Amino acid sequence: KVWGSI
Amino acid sequence: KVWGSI
Amino acid sequence: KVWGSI
Amino acid sequence: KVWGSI
Amino acid sequence: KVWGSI
Amino acid sequence: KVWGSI
Amino acid sequence: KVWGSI
Amino acid sequence: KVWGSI
Repeated sequence: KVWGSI
Repeated sequence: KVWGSI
Repeated sequence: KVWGSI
Repeated sequence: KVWGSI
Repeated sequence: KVWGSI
Repeated sequence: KVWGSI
Repeated sequence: KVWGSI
Repeated sequence: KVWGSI
């Protein structure tokens, strides 16, 4: 699982 | 920007 | 910026 | 598990 | 589950 | 901004 | 679980 | 800002 918010 | 892979 | 990998 | 917020 | 609000 | 992952 | 608020 | 991880 990988996620990002920028 | 948001994204995810699972 | 926030991100995580698990 | 790794994560970061900056 | 992942969530966010901006 | 608020975020979370579970 | 990880959470944050900015 | 507040953050946590459990």
